[PDB]
Amino acid sequence: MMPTPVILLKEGTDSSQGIPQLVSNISACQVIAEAVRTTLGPRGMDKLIVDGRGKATISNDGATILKLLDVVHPAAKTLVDIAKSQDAEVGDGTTSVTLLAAEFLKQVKPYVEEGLHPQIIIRAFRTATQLAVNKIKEIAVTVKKADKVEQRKLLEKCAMTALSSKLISQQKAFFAKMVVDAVMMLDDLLQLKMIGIKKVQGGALEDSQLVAGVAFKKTFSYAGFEMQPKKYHNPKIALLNVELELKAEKDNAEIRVHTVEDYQAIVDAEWNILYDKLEKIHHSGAKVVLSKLPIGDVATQYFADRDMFCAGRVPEEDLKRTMMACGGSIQTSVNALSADVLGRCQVFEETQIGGERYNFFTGCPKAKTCTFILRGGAEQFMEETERSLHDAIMIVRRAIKNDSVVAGGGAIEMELSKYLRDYSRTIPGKQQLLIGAYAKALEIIPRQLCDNAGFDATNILNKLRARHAQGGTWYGVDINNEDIADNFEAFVWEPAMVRINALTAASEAACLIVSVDETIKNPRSTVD
Amino acid sequence: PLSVFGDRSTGETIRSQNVMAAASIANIVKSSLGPVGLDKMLVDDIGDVTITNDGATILKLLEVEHPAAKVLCELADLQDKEVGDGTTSVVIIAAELLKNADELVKQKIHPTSVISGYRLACKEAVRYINENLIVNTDELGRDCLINAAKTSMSSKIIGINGDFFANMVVDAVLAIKYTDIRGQPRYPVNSVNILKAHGRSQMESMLISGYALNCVVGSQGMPKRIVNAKIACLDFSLQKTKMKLGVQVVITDPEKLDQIRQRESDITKERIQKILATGANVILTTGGIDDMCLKYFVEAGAMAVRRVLKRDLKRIAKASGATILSTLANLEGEETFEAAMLGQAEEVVQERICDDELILIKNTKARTSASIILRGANDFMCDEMERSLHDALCVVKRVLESKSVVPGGGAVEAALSIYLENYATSMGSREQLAIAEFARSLLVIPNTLAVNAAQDSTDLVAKLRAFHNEAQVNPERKNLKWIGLDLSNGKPRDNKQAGVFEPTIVKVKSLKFATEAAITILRIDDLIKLHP
Amino acid sequence: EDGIPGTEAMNGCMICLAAEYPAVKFCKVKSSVIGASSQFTRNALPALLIYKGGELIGNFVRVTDQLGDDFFAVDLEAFLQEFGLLPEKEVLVLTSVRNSATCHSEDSDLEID
Amino acid sequence: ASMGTLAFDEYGRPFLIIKDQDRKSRLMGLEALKSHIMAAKAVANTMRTSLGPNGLDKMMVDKDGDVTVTNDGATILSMMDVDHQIAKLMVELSKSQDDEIGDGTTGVVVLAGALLEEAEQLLDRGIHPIRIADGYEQAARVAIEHLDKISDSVL
Amino acid sequence: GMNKMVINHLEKLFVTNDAATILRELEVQHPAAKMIVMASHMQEQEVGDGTNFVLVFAGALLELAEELLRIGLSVSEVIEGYEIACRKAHEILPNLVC
Amino acid sequence: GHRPVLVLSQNTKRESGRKVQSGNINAAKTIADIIRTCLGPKSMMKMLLDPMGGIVMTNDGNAILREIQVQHPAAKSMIEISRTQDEEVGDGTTSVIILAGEMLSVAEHFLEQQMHPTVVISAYRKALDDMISTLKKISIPVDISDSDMMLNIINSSITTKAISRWSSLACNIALDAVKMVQFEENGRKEIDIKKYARVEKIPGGIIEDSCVLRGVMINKDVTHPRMRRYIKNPRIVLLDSSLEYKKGESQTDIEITREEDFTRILQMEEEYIQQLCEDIIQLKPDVVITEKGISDLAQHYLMRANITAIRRVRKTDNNRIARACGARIVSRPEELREDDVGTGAGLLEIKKIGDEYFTFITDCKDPKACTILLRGASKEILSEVERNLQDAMQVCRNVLLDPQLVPGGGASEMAVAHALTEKSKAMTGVEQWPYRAVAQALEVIPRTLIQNCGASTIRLLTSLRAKHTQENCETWGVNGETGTLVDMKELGIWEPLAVKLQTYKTAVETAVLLLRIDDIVSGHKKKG
Ligand SMILES: Nc1ncnc2c1ncn2[C@@H]1O[C@H](COP(=O)(O)OP(=O)(O)O)[C@@H](O)[C@H]1O
Ligand SMILES: Nc1ncnc2c1ncn2[C@@H]1O[C@H](COP(=O)(O)OP(=O)(O)O)[C@@H](O)[C@H]1O
Ligand SMILES: Nc1ncnc2c1ncn2[C@@H]1O[C@H](COP(=O)(O)OP(=O)(O)O)[C@@H](O)[C@H]1O
Ligand SMILES: [Mg+2]
Ligand SMILES: [Mg+2]
Ligand SMILES: [Mg+2]
Ligand SMILES: [Mg+2]
Ligand SMILES: [Mg+2]
Repeated sequence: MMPTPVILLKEGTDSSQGIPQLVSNISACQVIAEAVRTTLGPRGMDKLIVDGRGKATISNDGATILKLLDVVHPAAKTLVDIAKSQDAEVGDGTTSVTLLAAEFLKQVKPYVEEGLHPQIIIRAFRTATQLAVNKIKEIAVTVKKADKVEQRKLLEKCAMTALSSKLISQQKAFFAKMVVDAVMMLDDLLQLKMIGIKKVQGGALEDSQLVAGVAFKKTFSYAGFEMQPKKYHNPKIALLNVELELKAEKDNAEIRVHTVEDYQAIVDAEWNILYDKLEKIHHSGAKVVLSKLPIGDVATQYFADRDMFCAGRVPEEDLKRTMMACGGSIQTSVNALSADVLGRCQVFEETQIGGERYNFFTGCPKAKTCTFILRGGAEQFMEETERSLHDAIMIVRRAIKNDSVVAGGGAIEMELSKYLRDYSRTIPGKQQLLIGAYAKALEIIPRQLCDNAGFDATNILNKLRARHAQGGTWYGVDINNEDIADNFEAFVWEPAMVRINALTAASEAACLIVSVDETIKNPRSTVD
Repeated sequence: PLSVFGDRSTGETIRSQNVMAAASIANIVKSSLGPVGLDKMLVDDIGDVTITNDGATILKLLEVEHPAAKVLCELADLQDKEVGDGTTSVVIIAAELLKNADELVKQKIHPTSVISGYRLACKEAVRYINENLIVNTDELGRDCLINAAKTSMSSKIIGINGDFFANMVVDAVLAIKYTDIRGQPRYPVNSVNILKAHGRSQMESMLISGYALNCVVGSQGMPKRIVNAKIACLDFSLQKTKMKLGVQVVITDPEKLDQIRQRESDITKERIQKILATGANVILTTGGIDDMCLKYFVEAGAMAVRRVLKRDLKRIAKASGATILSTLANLEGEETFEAAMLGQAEEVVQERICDDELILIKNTKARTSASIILRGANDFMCDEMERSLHDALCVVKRVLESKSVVPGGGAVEAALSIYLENYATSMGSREQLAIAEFARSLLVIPNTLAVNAAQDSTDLVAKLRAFHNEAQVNPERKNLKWIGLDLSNGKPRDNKQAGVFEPTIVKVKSLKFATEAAITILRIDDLIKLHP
Repeated sequence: EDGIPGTEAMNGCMICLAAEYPAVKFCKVKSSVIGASSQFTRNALPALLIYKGGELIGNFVRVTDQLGDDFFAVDLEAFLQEFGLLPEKEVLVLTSVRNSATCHSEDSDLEID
Repeated sequence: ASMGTLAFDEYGRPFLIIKDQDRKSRLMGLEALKSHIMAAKAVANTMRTSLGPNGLDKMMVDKDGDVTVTNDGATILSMMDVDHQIAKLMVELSKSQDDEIGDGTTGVVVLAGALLEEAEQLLDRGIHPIRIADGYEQAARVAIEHLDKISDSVL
Repeated sequence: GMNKMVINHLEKLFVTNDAATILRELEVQHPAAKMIVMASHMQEQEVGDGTNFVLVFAGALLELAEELLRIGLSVSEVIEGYEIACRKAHEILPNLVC
Repeated sequence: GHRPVLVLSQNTKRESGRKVQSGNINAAKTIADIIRTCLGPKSMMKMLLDPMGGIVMTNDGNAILREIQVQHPAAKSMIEISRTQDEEVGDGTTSVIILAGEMLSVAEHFLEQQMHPTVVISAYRKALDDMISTLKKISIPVDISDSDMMLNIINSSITTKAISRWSSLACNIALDAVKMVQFEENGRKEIDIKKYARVEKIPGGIIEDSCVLRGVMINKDVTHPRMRRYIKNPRIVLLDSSLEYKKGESQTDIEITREEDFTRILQMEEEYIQQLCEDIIQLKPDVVITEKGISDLAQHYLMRANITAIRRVRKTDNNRIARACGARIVSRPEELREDDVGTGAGLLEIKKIGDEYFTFITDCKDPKACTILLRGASKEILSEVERNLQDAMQVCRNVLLDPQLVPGGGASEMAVAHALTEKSKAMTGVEQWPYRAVAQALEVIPRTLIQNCGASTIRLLTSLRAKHTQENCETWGVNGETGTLVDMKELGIWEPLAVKLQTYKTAVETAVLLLRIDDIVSGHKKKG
């Protein structure tokens, strides 16, 4: 290197190129995978990460852990990106994607060190990924019966499998039944915002309930609210977006009078406007009034005098869920409060839930929405419960789209590894080594399951390989018995799209990491 | 809870840290392996420049902090001390062994099983090398030594001039041959004095049929050339006599002072007179000579050299048949010098070498000696020449002492990999994996050789492995054990016919040392770093 | 420190002395690096500090007062000699060929027997 | 056993993965679980003196110097200025017990500390913490059923 | 060709093998290299492809111009020869259409 | 404090790859470009400012390069090459640097492609052997007994230096000095310009008064004014031992008890001095020269015999006087012999030059040492004149030892380049390209001569190449003063074969040495 009086790039520009930089990239990906390695399987663990402000997040979800890490390595960020992509598209398997991508890179690292051209590795990865995806689609088990009982069993089994790695795994059957019940009530779009999730401190996990309707927390009641009845046996619900209180008619409105009679008339006119709105609401027959806008004390006392329930400043999502549960319409004007725009529910009640009051709308027969009320001992407990339930809900939605399943516990990946090895045995030999490395890297998940569970991974992997070679597609890892078993008959079921997307994303990330030969870092600007 | 003033790393963290340190040390020198390797140029903090290809020199000059890296550096130094060649190969092999062993350990394979498998693999590799891959040099003649020197000097600054330097090295080694007790010939290398002087090209380096002294005559009045030299070697200074600490001169009668002062130099005058009267022409001493004694030698017409190095004086005395004298005292209590203490040489000349002069003692009798004067473009190139020349001398000495050689170019590594991969299936269940990993790690040498030449390492190593597998399986294809790598053309080649040889001791010692270092590093699973 | 008169003359003198006295370990360091007091930097900056065995044997400060600004290597050599701190000059070969060997083991030609 | 990992690459090039990775600590494996058990045990042993009719009070001072003398476990844990995350978990456990029931906010912390203390010696014998949690859940189910069995109804 | 991870001054990561994008994200400071980057960006704007061709051709032309200057030619002669050869190339190119 | 885990030291810097090779090659090119313009009869001088305050005004390559401090180790290697060339043959210092730079440039051309450096090195070594063969083929012999041809050779050596204006005087001085310092003893011939043939520069006077003395001149004066300052045919005695009473080696304390012992001791000191002086006088000399002090009493006793004494003479000066006047230095005066007396010096005279006394012994018959008395404008002018005279004497010694002669003015470069180009046509390998490139790299010398002369480089070089393609044009070069082609057997510019051989060998081996490096490690402690 020479000083070069006038330099090409500005000072501080760091450049790394060649084999060493790609080996460094592979090592960084290995570090990122190790950061979430232990959180896989029914014997997985949780990680606690404290941010700068001091708040801690406790999670078993791989995507959450990777997001919470402030990863700045350009090559290591690809694993976080593919974890986010897997979470977005599928919702489950965010640890397997990172493990598989890092294992691919680790397996091809020795060939990188010896000078193999990266294009050959990328082509081999693409070929192996295409073959594996086709094999998954071919061998995935589906039932062409459309039986309600069988579909319910399949959804429940998939939900339990998705849930049997979290802190709520002890109540996995109960929570899976709740999740399948909740998802099956969504109509056709399976919108996540139609499944409310409320976390209330206190109570056991088994105390959590699914409301066949809508439930939301009390919203800053005014004076005279306690004088209102708190239970109705067939209420008509007025869903409104209206501010019911005395206020200026308009922000730019100005009143000019030159007579005390006109002054009194104006005051009485304001009162009459408010009372006309209240009377229009009351005459509609509704007994419960909900508003997206504040409801004043005057309106609250007016409704109390009429034995009616009022609740202002209700969040918009809660109003939408109430509309979907009851069957009304959110009205910005009370001038036409016909029976078609009033919601109906069998029972409305305000009850106590762990030092917090909640409004309950139950008995809805045509409801297209739900509301989980999660109980726990701490904020992070309920947050992780919500994350696990979200994973289960996404899995159940995907299975609703298509009921194609493959046995879990590494059985599908052992079958894929055997198939890929058999294919690689019949090709020239430059691609054979790389496809064999791909097949070997496919064995990371069962090995990681055995390592997390505390077994001897080598013997279990040998038994699995021998079983798959001699026949038997769905033999995986039996965690409880420290052995191998037919995971399809053990109901360790996963949607095929989970593994398909996992393989696709891991292969794409590995190819992108391999394809890079030079990293250039410009000096930071505005460090402040 | 421990309350220890220091840092503690345990388990996978420290294992990966040790493997990273060893791999970094290996990767430092991996670019300097094989005939297509290239030298490195190191700069000190004071601006001193060293250009070298030797692994031991690089690892010694480097300042290293990690204990495992220090272990690897000391391994390179030990390999240099006990063999003299294969310093880069042993480090690379040890690091690869450690990396593969750690990869096995990460798979819940116990480190003790890996160590046992490594020991078994090393023992079987040594046995297989000794029983199948060795070539006796008796049927090869002098050409075997030339080929070994050529192979050693490849990748060095003197590689292209190997046709000349190999002959020089072989002649120098053969000139110092002697047989000790039990009738076993011995080749005391490091008895060949190597002088470095910038100037003319490499091809004009001289091999002296005698000894070369980095010294000049004491006085300009002495002759610079003596034909029939009678060398007298002394281990004492020739200066004005001074009494010891326990002796004091006290004068009471003034008339004695002049006699005292006269005798004070007459003693040395008489000693020099005896030494010259025995007939000596050349006088070499480890001590100093002052002006008066220099003038005595000048008047005598004799050559006198002062401050001669002790090792140089011993070599000259034994080559010429002289005896080192630390005093002119006999068993009769007198002061005598005998002609039987004089060495002889056919000529002693002070010749000029690039605006500087050195003394050549040509054709010493009763013993043949050898010295080499290396000519180069500058000091750094001469230093690299000296290092490469020492490597070649050590290789030739090993070949001559133990008359077995092995093919080079990675043939031994490929054969061992195939054989150990076959053999692992007959031992244990997890030491099987350890032996397989040992065999796989042995392939790092041909892989690095091929990589350094920008050749297709994968395809060449696959072809080499196929050739050696055919040699081991087929019974009449035993001639394929010599198939190595031809880095010039990037093709497999019968290295035994091509003349690419190595001493068996290099491979055996490298394997043993690398295995021991890998076992030592693998033995660690916890590090406590006490705060200073 | 940079810019103060007498520093470059001292550097030249040290270069010459190191040429003539290989044993001595002439070195220089900025006052900022050693963290000297601002008063010392402003008033007593050009100073020659002599050490021997970890203890001070030379305490020369403001050497320009007794050396000037045009002092040569001869002036510094004499000035150090007259306090008897500079080791005595040893005659040595100006330049020659190099050997670079130091004993070791088995470095012994031996008579055949 | 902290600071995470540091290798700086096997080629000498910089190796930076996580922002401010040299200023971030990390505990892993059984050591982190031991530290958590130690912190929870300390909190539980502090609280266990305020149990029963003969239990004693804690005099608590906030950052403004105001003095609160109380026996309520939830109040003590809420006003206690902790930094350890497991201590915050115990505080939240007391708060949740106070929210759901309103009494017994001290028994929950002592019980959790005792459970973790037993889990420590269970872990020392080589049992997966998930197995310990599963056994604890099974025993909790048994105890809850027994409590239902031995209960009495009041008017 | 191989992709390059380029992080600009705003910590934004670019993974691409497009020459124009790489030059845009790089903070080139030398005025002559800035001029060559301007030529590459102009080629990108006019056609949409061939930026790497522009860059490598300009580099080769300038290297050989340095060689010609070293062997004894003047700047004017080199420029005139380059212009003549460019006109010859633009004349030849229509005949190369397949 | 904070402890970062490291393998190597913090201050250890490592770089490798194409960057290292390019940096080395550009460093060598920059070193060559520094002194590119100091070659040829029309070279321009440079002012070098010493770190010690001195000024060096020279166009010699070695001085310019040694006065420059550099950080890049390749530049240090190039400077070491310059010093080696200066020490070996004493000429061609500027040419070797330019040749090495050009060879490294043409090597970089190949290293930019996918050619390994070892192939380039092997081609370079083959080319070097062929250059040596061609140079030995095209050389011509010289008659050392012909004084005119030797003077012409020295002139062509010094036509490129500032002393070329006084060409005849400088050539005669150099030839006479080299001839008379030439010695033969014990069958071993020697020249030894370094020890004898001392150059003494006395600023002032005119340079036309500079001459080589038939003897030795020293800057000394008689020890006492009564000494004779002009002796016709002196007999000179040289000593090292002091002529004064000195302490013995052993501790020799006296113990005086009688009264007269003190005066007796002083009297015996005087008597010892008198005895030494009488021993000196017994040989009947005229001049006594001592490397050490002479006592005042010794001066008196020497005066009683009318003997001039000079003391405190340097050892080298005393050896030079011994060689000039044919004396032998004697340590103990009592061991003086007749053959140790220096007879042969035909005049000794102490004369005053400026404000200083100088001792002249300048009429010796057959002296083997000489003093070259240089008088000139100032100190720097005389230093440059001394450097030029050193170059001339080195060239004269090279011709005397090796009577081979080679055409100059770039003719030899073109002849060797053409021969190598013709030879390369019958190899048909991959090494032919580097072979031809390094063959044509020799043309940088005629090109540099043309550039310095100010002529057209391209046209003249093309014409010279075309001429050298003919059948007998090996002696056709360029006139460095007129910028025209000319036959060197007519111009008369010839150089020793030893200088050319050393230049080519050193340049090729410098290129080979710098082509073997791809990794640089710096900053580590010396560790010793
Ligand atoms: N009951 C079970 N037995 C064996 N393996 C299981 C079981 N339940 C889940 N697994 C396996 O655990 C792996 C990881 O699942 P999990 O940790 O829930 O989500 P993620 O895939 O995001 O890590 C899956 O590949 C699945 O095959
Ligand atoms: N002419 C050659 N052809 C092929 N291979 C060679 C040749 N010479 C040496 N080798 C191989 O190159 C390898 C590296 O040798 P080198 O690194 O120079 O020695 P060291 O390991 O002592 O530094 C040796 O194992 C040898 O087998
Ligand atoms: N009158 C001349 N005409 C042409 N070339 C000349 C003449 N005199 C000398 N030269 C050339 O100049 C070169 C000497 O240049 P010089 O300054 O001495 O450089 P260096 O010190 O490296 O020899 C020689 O190679 C010679 O061929
Ligand atoms: Mg999951
Ligand atoms: Mg070697
Ligand atoms: Mg209580
Ligand atoms: Mg394009
Ligand atoms: Mg010259």
